[PDB]
Amino acid sequence: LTNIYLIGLMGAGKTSVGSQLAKLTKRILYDSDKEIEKRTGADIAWIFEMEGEAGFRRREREMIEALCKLDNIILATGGGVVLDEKNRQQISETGVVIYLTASIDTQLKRIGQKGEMRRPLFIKNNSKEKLQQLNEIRKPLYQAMADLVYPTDDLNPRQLATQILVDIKQ
Amino acid sequence: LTNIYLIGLMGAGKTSVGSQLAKLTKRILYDSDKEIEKRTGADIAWIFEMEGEAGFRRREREMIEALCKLDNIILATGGGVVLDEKNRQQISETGVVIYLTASIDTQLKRIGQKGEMRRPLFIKNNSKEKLQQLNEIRKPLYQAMADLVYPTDDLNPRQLATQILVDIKQ
Repeated sequence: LTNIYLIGLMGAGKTSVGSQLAKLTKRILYDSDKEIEKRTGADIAWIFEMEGEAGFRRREREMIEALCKLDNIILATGGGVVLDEKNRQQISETGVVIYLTASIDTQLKRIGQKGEMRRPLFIKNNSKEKLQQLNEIRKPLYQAMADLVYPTDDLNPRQLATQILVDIKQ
Repeated sequence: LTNIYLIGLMGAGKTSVGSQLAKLTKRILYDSDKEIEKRTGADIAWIFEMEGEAGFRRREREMIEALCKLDNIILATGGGVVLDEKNRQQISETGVVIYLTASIDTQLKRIGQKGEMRRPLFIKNNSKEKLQQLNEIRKPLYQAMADLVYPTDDLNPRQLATQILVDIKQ
């Protein structure tokens, strides 16, 4: 155990809540996406282009295997990680599982906001529908693995993260 | 000196090329955005919401100051970092400056591709125009600071990163 796993779709607040927890605890925060890019030595866009989604899922499972071995870490889990039974196995076995929820509107804010640009980017309605369809069919699975569940709309990082830390223990 | 600074707009390949360089050199790759979120203990979306762009630029400059002190690192620099004279000062003084270029089409690929989703997200034409306007007015500034310049379309990470390492020295 000892690991904290944060799960949910893109824009669920994994990075946000994940950053606050790592502050309050001096633990190292990992992001499975960034870890994959690091080991690959290329960005996610290169992976999908040269190897397709399948190529990414492969690399994703290798990294999850490796990360789950580490102890006392915190992990912002790529939304697609729980699609694989093996990943769900290692995760449920090696740490607590927190499912973070957010409205479609909260999602689009986080996803769209870039540092170099004042207003967030907006996605096409086509893409938005795709996202809401994902929300639809991945939610139940997330709920399954969820030891604990929290909304992250109107988020007060510090408040929620300490609250989360209390709900851990037990 | 000793630092490698990667600059450009979102989707310029900073993370990609940055990951390949860190592999080939066993150096630590930093991303000013992630560093900011880490110290803040919240995501960029929270910063812009509770403090606006101004609040972000403040935090951005503190982190750039701190990172520039570090030695022999690699840094994927947030697109907005070079807007501040002080940042441009510390950067040009403490390392090499690589400007990475990419077509609008290459940009939209990298920006839109999420790990958990097969096809990339597409942004609205409104947002795309905003991006091309940024490209327009930030390019010259990037070119100014650029010690070295590379395109990243049809990127062969390994090939370009070694090529970059050769062009360093001198």
